[PDB]
Amino acid sequence: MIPVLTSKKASELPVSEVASILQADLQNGLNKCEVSHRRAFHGWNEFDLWKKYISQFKNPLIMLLLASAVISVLMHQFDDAVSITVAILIVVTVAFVQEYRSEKSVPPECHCVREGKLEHTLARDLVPGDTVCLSVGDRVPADLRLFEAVDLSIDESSLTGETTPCSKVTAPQPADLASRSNIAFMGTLVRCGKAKGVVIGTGENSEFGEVFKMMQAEEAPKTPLQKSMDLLGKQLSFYSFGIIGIIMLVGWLLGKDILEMFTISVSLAVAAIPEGLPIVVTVTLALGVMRMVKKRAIVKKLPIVETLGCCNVICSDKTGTLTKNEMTVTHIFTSDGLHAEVTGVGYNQFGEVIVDGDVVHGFYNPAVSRIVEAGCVCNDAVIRNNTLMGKPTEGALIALAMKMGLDGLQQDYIRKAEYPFSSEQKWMAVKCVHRTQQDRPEICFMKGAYEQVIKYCTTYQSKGQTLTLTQQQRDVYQQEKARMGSAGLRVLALASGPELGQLTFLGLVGIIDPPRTGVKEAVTTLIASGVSIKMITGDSQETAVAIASRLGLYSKTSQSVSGEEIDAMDVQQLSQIVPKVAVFYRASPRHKMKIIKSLQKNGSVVAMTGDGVNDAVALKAADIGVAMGQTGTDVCKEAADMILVDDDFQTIMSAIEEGKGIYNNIKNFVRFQLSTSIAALTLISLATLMNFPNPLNAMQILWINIIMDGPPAQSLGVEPVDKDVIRKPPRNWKDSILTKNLILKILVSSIIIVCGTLFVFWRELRDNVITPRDTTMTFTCFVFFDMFNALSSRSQTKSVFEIGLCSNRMFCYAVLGSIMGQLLVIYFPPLQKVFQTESLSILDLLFLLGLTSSVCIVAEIIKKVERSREK
Ligand code: BEF
Ligand SMILES: [Mg+2]
Repeated sequence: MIPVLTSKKASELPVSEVASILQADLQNGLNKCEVSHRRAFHGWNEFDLWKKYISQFKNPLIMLLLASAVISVLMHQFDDAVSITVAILIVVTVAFVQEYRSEKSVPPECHCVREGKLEHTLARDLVPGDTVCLSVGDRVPADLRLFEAVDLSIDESSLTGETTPCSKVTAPQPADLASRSNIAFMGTLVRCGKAKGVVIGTGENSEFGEVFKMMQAEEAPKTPLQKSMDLLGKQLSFYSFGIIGIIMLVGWLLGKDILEMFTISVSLAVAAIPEGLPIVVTVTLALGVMRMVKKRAIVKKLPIVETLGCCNVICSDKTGTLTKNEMTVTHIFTSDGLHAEVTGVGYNQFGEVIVDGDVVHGFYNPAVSRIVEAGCVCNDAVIRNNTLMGKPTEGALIALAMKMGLDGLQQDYIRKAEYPFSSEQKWMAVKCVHRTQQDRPEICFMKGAYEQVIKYCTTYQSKGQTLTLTQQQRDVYQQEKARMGSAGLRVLALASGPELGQLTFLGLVGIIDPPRTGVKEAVTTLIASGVSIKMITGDSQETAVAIASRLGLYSKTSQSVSGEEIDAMDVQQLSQIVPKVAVFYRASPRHKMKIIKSLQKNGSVVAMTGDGVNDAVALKAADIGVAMGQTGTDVCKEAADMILVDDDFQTIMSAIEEGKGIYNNIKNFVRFQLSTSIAALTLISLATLMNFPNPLNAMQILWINIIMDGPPAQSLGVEPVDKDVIRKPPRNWKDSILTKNLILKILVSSIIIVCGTLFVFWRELRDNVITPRDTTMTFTCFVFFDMFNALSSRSQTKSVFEIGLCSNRMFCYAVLGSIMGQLLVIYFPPLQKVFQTESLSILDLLFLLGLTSSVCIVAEIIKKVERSREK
């Protein structure tokens, strides 16, 4: 049996040994029967509801409602039983919708050596021991041990975050993911020419497979909003059970009938549970998701919308999220001395070259145009549809030529002698003849490292004429090279001439992987907002520090910690060091997970914005998983909870503001609904205690909570948010929703509603027996109390006149609909039969409005008193 070798094991053993265990053929390939057998055993080269709905019934509130329903059906109360059943079904469905995570969001074509080469093959068809070829712009299909690689470099930015392509060698290594120069791992593009290797791993055994297993092992933390709502539900369950028990035992001591106490406990348990709260919360979160979808962000779970409003730390993958991952020629330094700055980011025509504050196009400036032409002519990389097929620096030079408008200069020259780029050579030289005139002499264009180019150059150009090189000019060029190096740029020396050793030094170009457009401004805004932004990447110290300094995360006195130090550091000292530092470099996926888990240990709500495979574990471990919509890999977008469609960081600020507004609205309607529930519970308890018959039954309580107080609460959940709410710093997730002031307001509203409703109920009670007039008076009084409480519950600080009655059109429509429904209940004969109510005179309605305005008046009085006291 032919086992799969671990990448480290394959790198350690020589080529012959690897082929011996893998039982491979270096030249001929694999027999069809052997491929079929290994595919049958190992499998293809790929990797990857009812119980969720049932689990909602485990909630204690749902259990209490089921107990109420079964007690109701034991007696002959069919209406209460069916109403409570419908309420339970609706609550369970909306809870399942809230907890449901959406998963709605060609195989790599690899030419392996199957039978005499030239086999088109597919990514899936590979089996261990297969020999697969590689070329430029070809993604690596599976982890292959490179047994033949001539001038090979591979871009592992997605896999490991290393910007520079990794040079690949065939000889076994004496001994890290990057240190294994022999192996070429799955999912990494090949920049350089050619390679061939034996497929050591297929499926779960690839590096993608190891990171996927790490991701699956991890469990995503629960959102702060979900924790707060679970705590609130536990508090409500304890309160309801305690109140029901105390009332039951007290009344039994008083001597009330057992059947009467059961038929009253049904109403008590229905009232004490706010049924509309989960529905309203789910609807609010769904509207937030829709708004984010409008704002170029796809949220995969409803509670995630509020989560970015509570985040304290935002982490970031440097390569591909903060930086475009596309090299750009930022700076040009002419040999004469002219300084030019180049805008634009990536491989595209957008942007322009600015010289001394003046935009230069075409051949306006002969020196910079000549430098651009020299860079563009001696290139192999070609850009199609803003995608690069070739070296990154050559693509950057092509993009610069595109910006200058000289992209049609590669066609004017045809190569005669080409000198390939080599690791020891460090310079590329090409001779061309101008197409229009063959009589023109041979002209050689060369580029590469400054040292070699200036060694092969003996003259330099200035003001349209050639001058002999001197020591002073070489010193100036060296100083400019040092200045560019200190700024994080990569320096290439461009030169042209008639033959090697007689070139005219043209200038220098500074190439850097630049931050994405608008990332700097968004980072500054987020830092000013109170969020501490950290950078976690697997790249080198120099590149990470340069990018961090450009974005502003890094200062002279700031500190940076490698991944190896993190591994060596103990849990405690890691917990003290991680908050201090802001840049982490050479961080493996396990190290990124360690960093985020140590941040979460201190209590911070961590959000990471990565795009690579190495960020999948970190994204799942993070409280918010943000991924780039376009550049993000399949695994990273699988581990994310929100994806930025346009790869814009302003979407992060929009999400933060939306989360803050959603939480504020949630607080408002939670206050309203708990006030209503406590008022109903207290009214029923007081009526039962003093021998009054129960004023409200299960059907009426459910009607009030859902039909009448539903639309007003789903209008309070969409109330426009004040600027001061979203301008506040991120809150502490340990804080509860029910503040002391909120509880005070809820108790005041409950007391007033109880007093008014009990007064009406007792006044209309003729001979301690409920008459339909009493039923309709109590029902309408409670509904009007609820409408006025909803009106006064729009904001905790701003008075309604300050806000405006007609500011929220949805609220006005919901209130009008509720009033029309109540009028139908008290006037429509079928509804009168259903609810055992009666028609009411206009004077009674006026009296009810006057009595029910007291809760609003007291609420605004308390608001004014609080405002005066705050000053
Ligand atoms: F892509 Be990141 F730099 F890990
Ligand atoms: Mg990345």
